Amino acid sequence: VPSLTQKKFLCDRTMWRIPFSSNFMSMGALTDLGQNMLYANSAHALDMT
Amino acid sequence: QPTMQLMVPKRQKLEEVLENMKVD
Amino acid sequence: QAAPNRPNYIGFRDNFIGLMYYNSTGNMGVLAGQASQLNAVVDLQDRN
Amino acid sequence: MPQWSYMHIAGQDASEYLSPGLVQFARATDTYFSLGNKFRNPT
Amino acid sequence: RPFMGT
Amino acid sequence: GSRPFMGTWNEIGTSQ
Repeated sequence: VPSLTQKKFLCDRTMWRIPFSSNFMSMGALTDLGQNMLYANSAHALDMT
Repeated sequence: QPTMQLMVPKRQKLEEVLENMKVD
Repeated sequence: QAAPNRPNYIGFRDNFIGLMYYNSTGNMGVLAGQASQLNAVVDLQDRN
Repeated sequence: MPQWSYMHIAGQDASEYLSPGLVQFARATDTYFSLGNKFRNPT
Repeated sequence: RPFMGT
Repeated sequence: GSRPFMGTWNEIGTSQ
């Protein structure tokens, strides 16, 4: 009988991550972009939805 | 496309809204 | 009829979580010498 | 043996058939970018 | 050069 | 250098 496909993405027991960094890579622990001259050298507020 | 910024809000003397080291 | 009763296994949590009052600054611990008794573990409440 | 030299079948290894510079790039950048799997090291 | 971290 | 006739790379490399 004609059928329409569905797709879930179940992924549990883990946390999402978004490395604050230039190329999203873990090349260190004190990120290359958390040390820059526009974030660690300037105030900044943020809002995320 | 360097979408440049130019604006850094710091604060005379130049500390940025902050928070210091708690000691015991 | 009858049936069995759904199992309910009770048991103390993994690595005994939630049994040592962590991170609740209202009731923290202290590790200070019998000395200037200033606490040595000032735990935040927003750090888990 | 010039044929098995400039195909790196049985000859010099990677560390010394690169430049004195590209080995530096490939040994400094190996945590984020890996220029180590491209080249052939013969045995 | 000059990069890696440590 | 005094018994190099082992798996080699360009230097007697496989000498450990």
